[PDB]
Amino acid sequence: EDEDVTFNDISSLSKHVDEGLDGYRDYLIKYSDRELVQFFENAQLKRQYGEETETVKRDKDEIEKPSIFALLPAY
Amino acid sequence: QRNTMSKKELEVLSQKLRALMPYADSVNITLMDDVTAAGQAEAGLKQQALPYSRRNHKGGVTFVIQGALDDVEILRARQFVDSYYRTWGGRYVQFAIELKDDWLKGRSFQYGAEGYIKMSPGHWYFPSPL
Repeated sequence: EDEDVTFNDISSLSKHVDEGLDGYRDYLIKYSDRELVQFFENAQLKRQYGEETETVKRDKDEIEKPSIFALLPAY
Repeated sequence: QRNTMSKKELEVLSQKLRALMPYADSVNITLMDDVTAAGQAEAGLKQQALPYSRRNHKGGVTFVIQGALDDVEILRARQFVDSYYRTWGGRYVQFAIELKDDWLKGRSFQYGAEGYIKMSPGHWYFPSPL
């Protein structure tokens, strides 16, 4: 409800909206189980023909990356 | 090169050795060349095709053999070194043999004078010049 800032551009608006959902995104990520979340993320992207092996295991502050559309089923 | 003695001193040395060895009638002292020793060492490693590095010191030469050697290489090296040691002993030339894994475990890195190691995408280490 704060009209305290008005937006120069697409990215400024988009980020302002995005940062608002994080109170919900936290709650979903607290209780889902990350291995599913990542599995779905990699699946909606067509990447590397949808599933491929990983030689190396490397965790990339994946907590802030994950889309809500990935989080919901896992929860 | 590394010994400075007179003939008299050498004779005295001879006689004292003869006193330590009551079964020997005399001890013959022979002067050998350091350059010869070092050269035969390096020639043997080339002849065996082993990869190596050489380091020089005021009183010694060190050959460092390190990495992921194959079992044939390890066999050859063990045989050669064992032969050399029995001829020249271990005082002047030393052979350092080290099996070890590939450097930095298969991380990627920037190896200049300002190098660094990637831990993961998004993560830099900057530990030392590489």
